[PDB]
Amino acid sequence: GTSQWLRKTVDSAAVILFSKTTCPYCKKVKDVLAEAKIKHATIELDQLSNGSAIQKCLASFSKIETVPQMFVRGKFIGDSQTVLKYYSNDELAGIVNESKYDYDLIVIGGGSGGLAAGKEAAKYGAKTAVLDYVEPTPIGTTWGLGGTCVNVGCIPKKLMHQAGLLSHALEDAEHFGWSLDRSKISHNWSTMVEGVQSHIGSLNWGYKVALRDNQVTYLNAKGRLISPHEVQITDKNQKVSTITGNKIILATGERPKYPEIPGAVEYGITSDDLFSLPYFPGKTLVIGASYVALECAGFLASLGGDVTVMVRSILLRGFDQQMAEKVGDYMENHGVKFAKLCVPDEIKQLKVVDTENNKPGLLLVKGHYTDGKKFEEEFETVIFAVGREPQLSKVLCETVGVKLDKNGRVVCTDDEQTTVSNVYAIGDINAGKPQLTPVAIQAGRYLARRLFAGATELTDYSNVATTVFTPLEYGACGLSEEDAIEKYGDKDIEVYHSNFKPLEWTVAHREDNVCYMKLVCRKSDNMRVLGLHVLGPNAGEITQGYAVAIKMGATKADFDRTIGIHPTCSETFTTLHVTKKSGVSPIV
Amino acid sequence: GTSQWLRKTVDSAAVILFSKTTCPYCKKVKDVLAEAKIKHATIELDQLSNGSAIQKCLASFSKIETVPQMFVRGKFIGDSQTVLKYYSNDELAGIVNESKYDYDLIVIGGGSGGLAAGKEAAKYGAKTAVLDYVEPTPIGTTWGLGGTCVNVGCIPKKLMHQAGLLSHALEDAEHFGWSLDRSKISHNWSTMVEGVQSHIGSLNWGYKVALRDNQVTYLNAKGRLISPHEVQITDKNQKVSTITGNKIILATGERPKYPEIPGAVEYGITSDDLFSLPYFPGKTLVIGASYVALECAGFLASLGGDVTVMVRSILLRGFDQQMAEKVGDYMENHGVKFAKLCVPDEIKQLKVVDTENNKPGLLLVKGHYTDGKKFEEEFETVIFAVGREPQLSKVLCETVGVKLDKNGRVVCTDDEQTTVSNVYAIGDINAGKPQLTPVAIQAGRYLARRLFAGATELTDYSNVATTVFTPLEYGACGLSEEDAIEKYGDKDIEVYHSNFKPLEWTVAHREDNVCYMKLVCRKSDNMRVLGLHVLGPNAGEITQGYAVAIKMGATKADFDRTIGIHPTCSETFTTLHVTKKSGVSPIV
Ligand SMILES: Cc1cc2nc3c(=O)[nH]c(=O)nc-3n(C[C@H](O)[C@H](O)[C@H](O)COP(=O)(O)OP(=O)(O)OC[C@H]3O[C@@H](n4cnc5c(N)ncnc54)[C@H](O)[C@@H]3O)c2cc1C
Ligand SMILES: Cc1cc2nc3c(=O)[nH]c(=O)nc-3n(C[C@H](O)[C@H](O)[C@H](O)COP(=O)(O)OP(=O)(O)OC[C@H]3O[C@@H](n4cnc5c(N)ncnc54)[C@H](O)[C@@H]3O)c2cc1C
Ligand SMILES: Nc1cccc2nsnc12
Ligand SMILES: Nc1cccc2nsnc12
Ligand SMILES: [Ca+2]
Ligand SMILES: [Ca+2]
Repeated sequence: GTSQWLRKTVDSAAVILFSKTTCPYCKKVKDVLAEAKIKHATIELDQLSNGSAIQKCLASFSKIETVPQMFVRGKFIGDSQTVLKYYSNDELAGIVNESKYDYDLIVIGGGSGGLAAGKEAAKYGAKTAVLDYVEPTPIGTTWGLGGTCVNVGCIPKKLMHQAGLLSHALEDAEHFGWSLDRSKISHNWSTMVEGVQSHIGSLNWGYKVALRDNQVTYLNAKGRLISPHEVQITDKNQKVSTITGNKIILATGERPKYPEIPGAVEYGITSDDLFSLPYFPGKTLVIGASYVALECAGFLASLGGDVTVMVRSILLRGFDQQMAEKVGDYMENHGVKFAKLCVPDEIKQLKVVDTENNKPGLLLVKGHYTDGKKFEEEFETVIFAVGREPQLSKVLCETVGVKLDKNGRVVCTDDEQTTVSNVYAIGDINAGKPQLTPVAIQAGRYLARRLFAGATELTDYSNVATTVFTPLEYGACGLSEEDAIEKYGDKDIEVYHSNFKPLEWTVAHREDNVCYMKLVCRKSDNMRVLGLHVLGPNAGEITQGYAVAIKMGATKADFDRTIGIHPTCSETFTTLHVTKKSGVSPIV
Repeated sequence: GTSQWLRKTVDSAAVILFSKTTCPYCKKVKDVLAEAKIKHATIELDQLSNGSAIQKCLASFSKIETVPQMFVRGKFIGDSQTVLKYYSNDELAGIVNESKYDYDLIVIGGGSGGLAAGKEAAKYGAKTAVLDYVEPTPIGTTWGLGGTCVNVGCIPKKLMHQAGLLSHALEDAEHFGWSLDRSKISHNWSTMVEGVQSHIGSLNWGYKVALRDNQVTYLNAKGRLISPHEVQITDKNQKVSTITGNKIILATGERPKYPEIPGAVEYGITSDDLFSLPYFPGKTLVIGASYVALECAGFLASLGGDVTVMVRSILLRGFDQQMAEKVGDYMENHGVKFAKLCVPDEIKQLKVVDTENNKPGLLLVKGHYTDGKKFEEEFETVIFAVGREPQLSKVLCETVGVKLDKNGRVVCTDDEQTTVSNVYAIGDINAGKPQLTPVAIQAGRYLARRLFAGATELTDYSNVATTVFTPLEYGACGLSEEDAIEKYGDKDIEVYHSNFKPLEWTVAHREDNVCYMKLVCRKSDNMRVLGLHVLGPNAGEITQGYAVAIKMGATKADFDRTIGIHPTCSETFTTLHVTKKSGVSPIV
């Protein structure tokens, strides 16, 4: 197995140095390369269990078993002497720059995963190009470098969430003694958007600067893979050209879906438009029930908006449905209206958006409930959050041979490789993976290390924790209760649960027995924690640390013998004792 | 070893039933006892690895090997038949109530640990009495049932912390778009104290109700242990009497120390007085540098007070000193003044406290710096936070034989047993243990299970996580960096660290590169995480979950292969890569 790994490492690395820590000639090579600003991977064989066997198999490539050994793009360059020879003769730059391709790596997509991968690859000497282009939304919205999370996802989403949370902080401030009349305080949408967009701009810029500092080429151009190693780029000026790369990383992400009803594209918006909307949405209808729909509905309501969510069937399909209902119940009790069991039929325009005064238009939404009653109501803004989809036909020529699944996502091995061996896919377009920013980052960085630094560490996609930033946040790690029962049988599942009340909520006169947490455990596996679920403030901060313990195979006993930090919400996980089987009430 | 455990279990349990799940006569006994409202412990032998050997050793007590077997206070009562005989003959109440002592358990101290222990003991049929008395502070401050945390510690402390945090929420609200002028908002101390004291009152009451519902006798009387089994109680009316108990739990906690300088007792206050103070402290001097001192100084400043902390030498002695300095630096940059290397010499009174208008007095504090310069400044309130101490001479007659250490704390075995075999100590008075509310609760509950339900689980006092609720919170679990280097040598310690910025702080224009986290790891033990440290918002929520993973022996690799939740502060722990050895800057 070692021989197989070395052959792949040598073929793939752009510039790699085989060396040892306790080695003088190696350090001489290292310091030379550093002075010439030649980045490279390094593998200290003395720090590997199979080092000596690798040092021996190396001779199959270099005809020698000594260190240091320096390779460039699959070719042995030389020992200490031959490198200094190339250096003193000022032939070294041309040697390390010699390639069949323009780049060692072309990243198509400048998002969470693509930027992470490209940055990490350049760290090890890979000549890297990052392509990013943002196809405007139907109304013309566009944005800068960074992807969905940075521009029209997590970042603006959580900042607007924060602005909504401050609403309740303003309410709580009175009970804690602050001379404040919440009822005389209003929110200015455009002031918030200005600050949100200023921060996004600082990220767009920080990314450009980061790529320049790491000698990464950034091209604001639409990329199209026409052969395994050839990418066709169209720039702002419609100019077409071709660049070649050894490895290709597809990281193009997804975009929001629209329902196929009249008026939807013309008069509605999506999350892509919401976070830079130059006017307050006003009375808003959110169509959909995903975490995007509920998060957006949630903070609009907390900002004082008249918000309605049109729900076709259930909330947060794919999430623990007990928790989903508690999420929705909280929102419905805190200003969010729900048109349940209802779908839209058409969007009719009543007022055009006022560009000059920054005011929304006005729309008539027609729909129908399952009970046959008609839905007809006026809204100033209609937001569709009915899923997202890849658009790889715009990126992949069918002739290249990259296998897509029925949903249009890329079918990959557990090392992100597509059916074209030099082409990989990371992030949301990777079929079957959790569609989250830290997953894409870890996938891209770990892939870059395997390609160009000889690493073997794969990304672990199991038990990836999540948090839905609804008005009351919901964090989760592992299986939902229903999936655990499905997988192992009701008799083999024990569920410990408890309501709780944040100490912060007491003086503030907020609700008993609404915040809630549960551990879904497997009786036959020493009460292994299969899933953790918490509804309450700062649920992301609560949940994160437990994800490490679950990764390690935490049991209920592991939670119990850990001591709580008091007063916190998270400590309740260390004293859970009421089981669902017992029928005892979880209230406190 | 089994025989030893059974002998202790039988001797100690008040009412215990040996049984099996798949047993008909057992359920008959259970249902009888339930109807008669006789609480008891139960041990299903079919759910123990050593069950059959226990069922056999049982005959050494009962002369039989069958189930069910019912014991009362060390005496076999009978099988199914003999119980129903006692029941039908209405002799069963007198049997289970038969004892040499008035109580199976007398808890001296109605605090975190004592109430937890007493409640859990009654759950298994132990006739329990909880004694609580609150010796007034020098100025006459007193409070109700619950202990230090409930009345004059964590609970009011964190609520006032929350009131201080709301100050910055009010500041942040503007940048997030809220039509709010922070500069025109003031804080009303007495309104906050009213709400804080209302919540404490609901806890005082909830505890009384809980003890009544569990048939626990609550005595508001000063307890004094005069012999192993005899407690002398003095009530409000100075009436003296004696009650006897089989097991005794000492849970009397500590009280604040005063420095031996003129004016300190007469004119200063402590935390015991702060949280019900009927007047705003005004310009305040906090003398001390513990987490109490900094927490109290912190929230007073955030409420707009003119606050000074007089620090003799370093901050937070016993905590990681890198983190302590970052804590202090943040406070000094956010309105807290520090009189460094300074001690007090005397407190002179300039104004008496105004009882009628609720206004503080006025004090002249005289002291001196290490450089010889005199300290002389006027303060309206002077708070001493210079440590806490037990007062067991007021509780333990020297003749009983309970060994105390030099500091006056009880020297205990790892099962909380004192040098008097029926007397145990939990909580802050237990020498050498972390002085925290969840430790006392876990100790008391687990002890109660060992005494009266045959449990063997001990409390694990290692790697207990902490959080200091200073204006910028500091959570920690495990070793400080300096202690790890002391214990294993600098060469065997790797420290990964990073600054970070909460997303919430970006639009709010708060500080880059102030929040900070580090993992202190042991190179030779697979990079085992010896200590985790985080300075930032919600640090208690962040830290808790990682305490489980550290309990399980988390390595750095365990943190790395876990995926982050984005956007959170806690996710930064899953991507740490800068080491201290590397000299690379931790900034972002
Ligand atoms: C409202 C919303 C909120 C979200 N909140 C969270 C959250 O809180 N936490 C979390 O973990 N995840 C969240 N997500 C998901 C997160 O944004 C994605 O998982 C993440 O962006 C995926 O990164 P990626 O690299 O796979 O794709 P992307 O980030 O979308 O990057 C793809 C980039 O490639 C561009 N591109 C497309 N085609 C081409 C082409 N031919 N040539 C060049 N460039 C091209 C795209 O325009 C884009 O710029 C949210 C998503 C949405 C819509
Ligand atoms: C300002 C302050 C803030 C704190 N914040 C935190 C925090 O955030 N998180 C945390 O985990 N810990 C915190 N602590 C520590 C926490 O309060 C203690 O660890 C906890 O109270 C210990 O519980 P205990 O049972 O050992 O003692 P206690 O809670 O103090 O209970 C002892 C009870 O017994 C009474 N008593 C004494 N003598 C007698 C007698 N002869 N007869 C009858 N009754 C008697 C006492 O008056 C008292 O009511 C804080 C402490 C202080 C002073
Ligand atoms: N529990 C709930 C609240 C609001 C809308 C819903 N659709 S399904 N379940 C719901
Ligand atoms: N870093 C610090 C800030 C304020 C007071 C201090 N005493 S010691 N170190 C300190
Ligand atoms: Ca616990
Ligand atoms: Ca990670």
